[PDB]
Amino acid sequence: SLWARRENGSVKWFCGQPVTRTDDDTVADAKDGKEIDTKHLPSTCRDNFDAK
Amino acid sequence: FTLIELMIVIAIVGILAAVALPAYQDYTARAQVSEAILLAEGQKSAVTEYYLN
Repeated sequence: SLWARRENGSVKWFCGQPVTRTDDDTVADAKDGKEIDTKHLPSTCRDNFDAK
Repeated sequence: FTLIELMIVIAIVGILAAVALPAYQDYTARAQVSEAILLAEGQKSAVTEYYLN
């Protein structure tokens, strides 16, 4: 998943394992078992649900 | 009285195997190690990328 965050006037994007959006400024691990394994993800797509 | 050609030639092939024994035994080991090396490599990729990233 790719998700963004309000920077206020702009946003910043993240890339990582599947996530769900909770509120307009918060997402969480779409923990379920179908996430692409960390070993297969680029160094640029290792973001965690709470990355800021 | 006679039969020594069969006796010596069976005993030269016997000693030939004994001389060919250590040659095949390090050529052999040296061959089994050359693979440990191939199995070790090809994993350089993962390690290299992990480090550079």
